[PDB]
Amino acid sequence: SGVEGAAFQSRLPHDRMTSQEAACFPDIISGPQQTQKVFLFIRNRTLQLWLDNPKIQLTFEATLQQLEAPYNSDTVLVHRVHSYLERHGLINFGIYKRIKPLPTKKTGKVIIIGSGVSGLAAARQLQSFGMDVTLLEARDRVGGRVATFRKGNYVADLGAMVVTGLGGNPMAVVSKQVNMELAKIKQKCPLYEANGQAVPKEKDEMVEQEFNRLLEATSYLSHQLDFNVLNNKPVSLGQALEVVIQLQEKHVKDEQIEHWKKIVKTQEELKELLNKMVNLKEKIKELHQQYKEADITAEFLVKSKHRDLTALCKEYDELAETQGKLEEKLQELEANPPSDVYLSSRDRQILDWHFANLEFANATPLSTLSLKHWDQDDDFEFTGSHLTVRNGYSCVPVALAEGLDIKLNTAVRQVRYTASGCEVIAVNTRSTSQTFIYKCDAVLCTLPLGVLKQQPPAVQFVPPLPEWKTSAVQRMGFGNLNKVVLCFDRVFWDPSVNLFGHVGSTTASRGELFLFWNLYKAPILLALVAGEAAGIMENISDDVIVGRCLAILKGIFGSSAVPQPKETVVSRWRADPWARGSYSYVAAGSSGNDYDLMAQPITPGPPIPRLFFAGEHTIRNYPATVHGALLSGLREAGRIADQFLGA
Ligand SMILES: [C]C1=C([C])[C]=C2C(=[C]1)N([C][C]([O])[C]([O])[C]([O])[C]OP([O])(=O)OP([O])(=O)O[C][C]1O[C](N3[C]=NC4=C3N=[C]N=C4[N])[C]([O])[C]1[O])C1=NC(=O)[N]C(=O)C1=N2C(=O)[C][C]C1=C(F)[C]=C(Br)C(F)=[C]1
Repeated sequence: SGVEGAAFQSRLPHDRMTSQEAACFPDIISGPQQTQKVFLFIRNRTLQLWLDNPKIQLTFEATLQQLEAPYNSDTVLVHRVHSYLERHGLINFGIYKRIKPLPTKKTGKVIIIGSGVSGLAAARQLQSFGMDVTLLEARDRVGGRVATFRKGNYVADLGAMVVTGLGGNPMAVVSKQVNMELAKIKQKCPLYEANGQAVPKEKDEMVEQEFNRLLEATSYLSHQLDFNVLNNKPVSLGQALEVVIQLQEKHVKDEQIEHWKKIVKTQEELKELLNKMVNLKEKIKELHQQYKEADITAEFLVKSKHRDLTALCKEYDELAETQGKLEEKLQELEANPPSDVYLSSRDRQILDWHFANLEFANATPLSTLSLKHWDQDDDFEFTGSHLTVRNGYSCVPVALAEGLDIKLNTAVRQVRYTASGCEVIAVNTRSTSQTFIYKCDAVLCTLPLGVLKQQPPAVQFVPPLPEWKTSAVQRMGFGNLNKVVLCFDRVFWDPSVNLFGHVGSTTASRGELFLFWNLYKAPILLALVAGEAAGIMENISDDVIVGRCLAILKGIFGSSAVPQPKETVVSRWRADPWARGSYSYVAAGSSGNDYDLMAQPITPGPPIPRLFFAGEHTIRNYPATVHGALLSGLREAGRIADQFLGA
């Protein structure tokens, strides 16, 4: 429906109040049923007015205008709902035309660390809420792990590039605001063995089906058999995968054993039978010989001896009947063996492709993932096809940055927080002699988890962060994933296909250049380096890793079809000191709860919160994404405004 759809698009149930709404509106839940229905309608229709036209600010007055009777009559409740939705960033978020220009005297001074999507989203909110906001960004650009290469007509995303579903996705709103050109990803992804041969359809299908089968087995082990802690250690997804493969190998070998036993037994029966038919030919040879040796006792003798001779033949002809029905049963058995192996050597390599794809999706080798929790975010997937940003995802943070006080080339080195306020200390990345000191009432830290894990610390906290936060930083996974960009002057691949896969020769290197993306207007390919290969490959110079791309592609389309690229780019996110990786993942021995702990603000001991945290690693239901980064900034802006302007 329509107002129904607005709730859905806001990740809210259209027909009941959430717990957050129940806290901010206790008189509503405690009150008559009909009025709680009134609340839900005001909320849904207010979301719908906004989502219908997310390019201009939706004011209280304008909401009151467009409410039909009797709703437009309950002026106070409308204001309460509008204010709540605005405060929590469910309306008037992203970038939109302000109706009321910004309050001229600010209230409260917030420093935001980092100018990625989480920091920008929070920043625009705090500025709308009337606060003095400055961002400190260490790079010479905004966007952080949204990073787009642009030169000539070439566009290519080195960080995030995929928009997941649009249903429920806040990026659907930002896309409308920023005029993002999205494009649904076509599902077809042909695979080429390491020699360049296409994987036949039967094998692509067969192997993929066994991949889905194996993964659900690990989920059955985890969530039905509690196979989660083994010998004091938490089970990794990769470890579970080796277990369920080992059992399929055992089953294959068992039916092979039973089959050899059927054969031997039937062979022994034939062996025994043929010997026994032999002794009956000897018994007939010995009676046949007495038949030519042949009076009324000799007259009756022939009848008796013919009766005798032809009865042993009826024994023998009958046995050659059983002789047939055996060597038939035998002949069929040598014809229909069960499988000799669970996975042929090529089958295994193809299967390792699908594992690599999963190491791509999680930015880490499977042996590092929590078996129990690595997909704990799946209940929150958006609906609709996934899309790529044909014009470069940077358009989002660049649009978000408009009008913000953003200080680039300004690297934070120490964050001091006390009951009386905060001081952020930064150096200029261009003249590290130059030092700045930023007094403020609160600090929002969107530093990536990779930077927080850095030992010795890139950024120092005074006082040090509490143990409960630092141990969560240490538990959580921070993965890695890299891209090679190949720009050509001509398209030599299939333009109808967005994706094709390269199947590697070994398990350990299964993620090296395993997936190619065809996303853009100019002749560009992205190749992913995933899993174990991600971090190791950063140690290869661009020229050589590109040479290896060109070799794979020349294997697939021929050596004459692949010209030398005109421009190349290679990401190295792990060695990037402003990132130290690509995104978080749920490590074995962590859980979604560490994402809540990460979001927890800090209060210096007796008191009011001072140090706040946003970023993809702080949002339990949408981690490792752009939209989760965005939602996390919006959340912290609400939390900070509640504290410094009133709830
Ligand atoms: C890297 C990457 C790649 C390569 C790819 C991708 C990605 C990544 N992803 C993820 C995203 O991107 C993320 O999450 C976001 O971006 C977030 O963000 P934040 O949180 O905001 O962070 P950043 O950006 O980084 O920011 C921060 C800042 O800070 C700064 N600094 C540092 N240090 C310092 C500073 N400042 C001052 N001082 C100092 N000291 C920096 O520089 C920055 O700026 C993604 N996502 C999405 O959504 N999509 C996509 O596509 C992506 N990608 C891939 O490809 C895949 C992934 C994924 C997907 F797709 C899906 C899903 Br469900 C998942 F999970 C994932």
